[PDB]
Amino acid sequence: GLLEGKRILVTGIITDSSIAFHIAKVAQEQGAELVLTGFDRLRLIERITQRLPKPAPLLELDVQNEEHLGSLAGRISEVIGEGNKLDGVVHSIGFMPQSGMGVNPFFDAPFADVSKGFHISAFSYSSLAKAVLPVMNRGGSIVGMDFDPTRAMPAYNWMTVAKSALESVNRFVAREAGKVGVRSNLVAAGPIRTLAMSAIVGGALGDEAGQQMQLLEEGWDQRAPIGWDMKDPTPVAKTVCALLSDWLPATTGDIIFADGGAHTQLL
Amino acid sequence: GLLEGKRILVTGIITDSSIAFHIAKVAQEQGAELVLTGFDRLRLIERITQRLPKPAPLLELDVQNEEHLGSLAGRISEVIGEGNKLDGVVHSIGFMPQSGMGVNPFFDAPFADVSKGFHISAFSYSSLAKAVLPVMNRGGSIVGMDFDPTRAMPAYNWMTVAKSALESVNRFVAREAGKVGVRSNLVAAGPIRTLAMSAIVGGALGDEAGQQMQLLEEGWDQRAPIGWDMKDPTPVAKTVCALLSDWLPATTGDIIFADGGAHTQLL
Amino acid sequence: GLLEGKRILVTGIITDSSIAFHIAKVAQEQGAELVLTGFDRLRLIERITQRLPKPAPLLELDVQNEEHLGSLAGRISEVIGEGNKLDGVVHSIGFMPQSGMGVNPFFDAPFADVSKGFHISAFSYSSLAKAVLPVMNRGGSIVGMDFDPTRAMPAYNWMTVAKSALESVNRFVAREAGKVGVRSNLVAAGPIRTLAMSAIVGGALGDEAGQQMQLLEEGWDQRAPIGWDMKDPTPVAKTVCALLSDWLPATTGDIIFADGGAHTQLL
Amino acid sequence: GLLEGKRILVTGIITDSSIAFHIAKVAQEQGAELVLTGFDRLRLIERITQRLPKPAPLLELDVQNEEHLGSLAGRISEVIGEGNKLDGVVHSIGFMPQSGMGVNPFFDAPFADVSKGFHISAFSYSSLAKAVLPVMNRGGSIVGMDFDPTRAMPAYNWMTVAKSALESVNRFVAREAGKVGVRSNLVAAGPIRTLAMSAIVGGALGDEAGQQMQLLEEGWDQRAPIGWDMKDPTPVAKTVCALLSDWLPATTGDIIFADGGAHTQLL
Ligand SMILES: NC(=O)c1ccc[n+]([C@@H]2O[C@H](COP(=O)([O-])OP(=O)(O)OC[C@H]3O[C@@H](n4cnc5c(N)ncnc54)[C@H](O)[C@@H]3O)[C@@H](O)[C@H]2O)c1
Ligand SMILES: NC(=O)c1ccc[n+]([C@@H]2O[C@H](COP(=O)([O-])OP(=O)(O)OC[C@H]3O[C@@H](n4cnc5c(N)ncnc54)[C@H](O)[C@@H]3O)[C@@H](O)[C@H]2O)c1
Ligand SMILES: NC(=O)c1ccc[n+]([C@@H]2O[C@H](COP(=O)([O-])OP(=O)(O)OC[C@H]3O[C@@H](n4cnc5c(N)ncnc54)[C@H](O)[C@@H]3O)[C@@H](O)[C@H]2O)c1
Ligand SMILES: NC(=O)c1ccc[n+]([C@@H]2O[C@H](COP(=O)([O-])OP(=O)(O)OC[C@H]3O[C@@H](n4cnc5c(N)ncnc54)[C@H](O)[C@@H]3O)[C@@H](O)[C@H]2O)c1
Ligand SMILES: CC1(C)CCC(Cc2cc(O)c(-c3ccccc3)c(=O)[nH]2)CC1
Ligand SMILES: CC1(C)CCC(Cc2cc(O)c(-c3ccccc3)c(=O)[nH]2)CC1
Ligand SMILES: CC1(C)CCC(Cc2cc(O)c(-c3ccccc3)c(=O)[nH]2)CC1
Ligand SMILES: CC1(C)CCC(Cc2cc(O)c(-c3ccccc3)c(=O)[nH]2)CC1
Ligand code: NA
Ligand code: NA
Ligand code: NA
Ligand code: NA
Repeated sequence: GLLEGKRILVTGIITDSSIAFHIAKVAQEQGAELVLTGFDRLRLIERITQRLPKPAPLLELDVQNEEHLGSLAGRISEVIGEGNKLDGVVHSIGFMPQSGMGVNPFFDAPFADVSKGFHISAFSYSSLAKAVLPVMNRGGSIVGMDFDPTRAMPAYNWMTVAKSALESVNRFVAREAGKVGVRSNLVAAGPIRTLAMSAIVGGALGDEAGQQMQLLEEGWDQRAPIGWDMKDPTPVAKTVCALLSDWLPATTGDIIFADGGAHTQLL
Repeated sequence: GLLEGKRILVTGIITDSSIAFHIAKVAQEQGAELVLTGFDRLRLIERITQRLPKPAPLLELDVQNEEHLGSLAGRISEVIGEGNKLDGVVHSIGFMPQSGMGVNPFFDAPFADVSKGFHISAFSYSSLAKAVLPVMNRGGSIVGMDFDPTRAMPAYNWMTVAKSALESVNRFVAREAGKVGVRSNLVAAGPIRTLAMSAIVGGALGDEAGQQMQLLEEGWDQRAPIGWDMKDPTPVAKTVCALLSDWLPATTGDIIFADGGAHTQLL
Repeated sequence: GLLEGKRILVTGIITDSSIAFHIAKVAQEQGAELVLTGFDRLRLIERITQRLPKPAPLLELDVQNEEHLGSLAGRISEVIGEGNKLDGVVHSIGFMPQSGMGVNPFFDAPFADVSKGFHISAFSYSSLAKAVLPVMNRGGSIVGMDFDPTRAMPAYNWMTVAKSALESVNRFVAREAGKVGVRSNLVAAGPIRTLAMSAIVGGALGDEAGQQMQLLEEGWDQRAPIGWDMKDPTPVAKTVCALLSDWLPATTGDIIFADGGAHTQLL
Repeated sequence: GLLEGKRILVTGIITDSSIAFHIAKVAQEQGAELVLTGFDRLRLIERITQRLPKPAPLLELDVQNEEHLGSLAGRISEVIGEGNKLDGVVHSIGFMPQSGMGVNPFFDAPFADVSKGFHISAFSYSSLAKAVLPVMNRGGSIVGMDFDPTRAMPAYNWMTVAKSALESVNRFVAREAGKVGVRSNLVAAGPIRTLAMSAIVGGALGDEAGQQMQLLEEGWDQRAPIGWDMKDPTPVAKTVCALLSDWLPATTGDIIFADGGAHTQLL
């Protein structure tokens, strides 16, 4: 397989619609041996991870918890063996309180909420890299998930700002990881119908945000020269696996778009 | 003059080498009537502002202080008159603790420090816009200061991340300000020899950062097709005044480079 | 005025809807003394230029004609006086045969047609600069017109490719012009209702291109935080004059957007 | 292997240092069955291609020759079998006469030379796609070679302009190819020590271009977080194969950087 024998840490599974669930599924199908992390609802997460193709141990990780981060390498070493290291790490983690993403006015998001969203969505890409690099092999690969924030848009609001920050963090992570022969890259995915995204369709964020999301999705598939299926996470998972593989060995600090080509077309 | 009769708020003066000091000087030379804001050391700041071409009132503003922000419009109205509004606002504010900018490893900056730097350097562009827009005229202009963060670099570290966030914030400020006919733009300046920058030359951040800064500055002037004089803030001040004027009336959400053209040349 | 006393060459007037007509009008209103150039239909152009604020001299210039280019500096000197020099030059020239812009398939444009369009629309920015620089003052400014080609789009086709080339040419012109103290920049304008653009509305390029143009224009005004009026060339003309002035003295090799901010917003 | 069973056309082999030679070598090692094309020196190319892992058929293709292009699909079918189709196509073709790339002044390149270089280096990406798409499978992939032209640089001159045009062409090829389920992308490679590049080191383009090339290459390896070995084309070849594979199925109209991460770092 594409990832035969590689040991890969996958963060960010919470449901079977999580992008990270599909990353993990494809990685296992491609021969990878996974370690998974979960935040908060560990019992619920294990129910989900048992439906992956193969067994994988689950470790707790709250990226705001410095004790979790400081112990993470040693906890990984306990499960993969002290003499073994990881070849890949996937950051598939994001959060922004409703005040910063949705129908609340952009100007009205309190700093404490934006700061928490920035912590989880952008700063933690650096935190995770710092925590895992001591147990990563030379030639390894760190991959995070992005949503193209080059231009402003309805509703995404401060999450857009967090993604812009994340892209900048990735370039500095690449500097540090490169010293020990590890690549760092983001995959900028088009919109994917997770459970939360289905709730937006149903008006959970507000009817206005629901209309804006539909407008975005229809235009995305239209613009994309090869189309875009929001209900199919597999192309995104495959692209992450491509970056975890040895087939893009000279790409780092970079952003690879798994978006149907939509961002290359104006209309 | 270029700004004849325009009422403009200028933040960010702390020394006579502050970029904002030169923005204020050129604006006054061009006919603008200024309101100034200062942070913390008001007595020291007034000593500086008395050396500007013309008198200007000074109001206190700590952008982390929500009481200062909430009262700012009314305090402006008290000095310019209740029936009058501002035509221009300049954000020339930045901060990052030494743990996030300098020789400290990128991975070792504590979140609390990065969060404070993000608050002052990026979030506050939105906070200031929210505070001032109620007292801004249609046709007005908000301008902030940027340092091109498209690529990573030595020492700038988390300030680079804050600038990447600032660029994203600017695009959302433009959305909001556009509703009431106000433009929002950043000026990406080349390196300017402020007092703090002279301290880096002298090794205050560390000899390694001093060498990196010299390497950056020499290359900047070399790359720039028209050269770059770090000891001359006037071209930057003029560019800010251009954006405050009525001569770029269809530019918003954007970044104008006052950098000698350096960013357009690889070497 | 903004351009008081400056001597400026303006290419590209063919009708009173030409962007160059409005550049010339605003520049004269701001005190510039113009030299105009015209291609082919010189008698028609003279009739149009008599509608400008002030009568100005007209020189013939076909940018594909090396004799016109080689004689241009001397012909300028005959108009402005021996020993006098230009302060500004405006390139407002474009062309693409119908095989390369419109409803003809992208793959079906013959090379000879694309080459001619590349010659007039991109290569000639360099040719014009070479021809005029010997009679330009230090501190001068060369400005060309762009339509953002970062993303592909319907109908614009090989003209998009020519604009991508033009942006690259501009960065090299800036290198050469900077040696003699002259800036070079492009203004990326939103869509403007010239007579030819009105013909597209009327279906002259085909009903499909008419529909695509309407879709582009409606979306442009929607996206632009300050709106976009295709029937108002004045904001574009003002922006060109800003770059011809002394108020952006550290910007070269660059692209300034006069587009309502539309390119900074996804939707 | 990564490309098991795929039928792939590879243009651009002239020496065993050609990037296309290494693309072909890796593709064969990964199970692809190749059709090769060669320009002009067919007997010399045959001698080179016999050094590949597996003997492969060679077709003549001058991309300026419309008869070669119009007959190409039928000639491919004669080689692969009537009814069979290609899965991948590699454009690894470039040319610029010495007047347009080297030490000759940018302004002094004659149009005829720039036009020829534009024809071969940019227009032909579209010509090749038009010629091959009728014999490409759905799910196929077209890949071309790029050198990042976002910023100007010494010596590359009009070849930089051709690459800027090529990137724009690629976005339009993606539009057309997407209609039949085919992706189109470019790989932006760092500098590779081909025989011609070795000649630059030896001063064949002039001592000044030799010095500029060395400065570019030393800086490239320095900037790249994972380093850059100009003498190792394999990472570039692997990246092209990644795009020819099924592992980046949602990327089109795009540019993937195989450059060590250098373009993401300022210094
Ligand atoms: N869904 C899309 O349309 C889309 C598009 C592009 C990018 N992305 C990005 O993909 C990533 C995964 O999102 P998703 O759409 O799969 O949604 P998701 O809700 O399934 O995944 C987000 C994950 O982040 C985790 N997380 C939140 N706070 C955390 C913390 N303190 N510590 C550790 N983990 C924490 C959640 O538990 C969850 O597993 C995010 O970065 C998201 O921004 C999503
Ligand atoms: N100096 C350069 O080389 C350079 C280059 C490009 C951009 N910039 C930007 O220009 C702007 C001005 O910086 P400068 O170089 O003139 O330095 P400076 O130190 O003179 O100005 C920074 C200002 O921010 C103010 N500030 C800090 N915390 C604040 C708070 N809580 N509330 C209000 N104001 C606060 C300081 O009091 C000071 O007046 C910053 O955004 C900086 O990032 C500087
Ligand atoms: N109209 C828009 O929506 C729009 C938007 C953005 C940019 N632009 C650009 O603005 C510029 C001016 O276009 P416009 O819309 O005013 O249309 P226009 O037709 O009025 O101007 C184009 C000019 O190019 C001249 N020209 C053509 N071939 C020439 C040659 N061989 N030598 C000299 N001059 C030659 C024509 O005579 C004409 O004066 C062009 O670069 C165009 O691409 C136009
Ligand atoms: N060498 C580098 O540093 C470098 C870096 C980035 C990108 N590239 C690109 O990689 C590609 C391959 O270049 P290379 O460095 O391997 O050099 P090369 O000389 O080995 O390959 C260029 C090829 O183009 C072919 N070609 C020229 N005119 C042609 C025509 N009329 N019809 C068909 N083929 C024609 C030549 O025969 C040759 O095989 C080019 O696009 C080049 O711009 C090269
Ligand atoms: C209305 C809107 C623009 C439609 C597209 C979506 C895409 C998207 C991005 C994104 O980062 C997320 C996300 C954010 C935080 C945590 C988990 C997931 C998402 O759900 N959806 C973002 C909102
Ligand atoms: C070593 C280094 C890259 C040299 C160039 C400078 C330019 C620079 C940017 C900048 O934002 C600032 C700045 C930051 C925070 C507060 C006040 C000012 C600065 O001093 N100097 C940044 C550091
Ligand atoms: C259908 C379409 C995308 C709508 C927008 C227009 C904008 C536009 C650009 C442009 O460069 C021109 C142009 C091109 C060549 C010569 C003179 C003018 C134009 O008319 N219109 C281009 C076509
Ligand atoms: C001096 C300079 C900037 C150093 C780096 C090289 C990189 C490079 C790109 C490139 O497109 C080529 C190329 C161009 C045309 C035909 C075949 C190959 C090259 O040889 N070298 C280009 C020249
Ligand atoms: Na589509
Ligand atoms: Na220089
Ligand atoms: Na609008
Ligand atoms: Na390096």
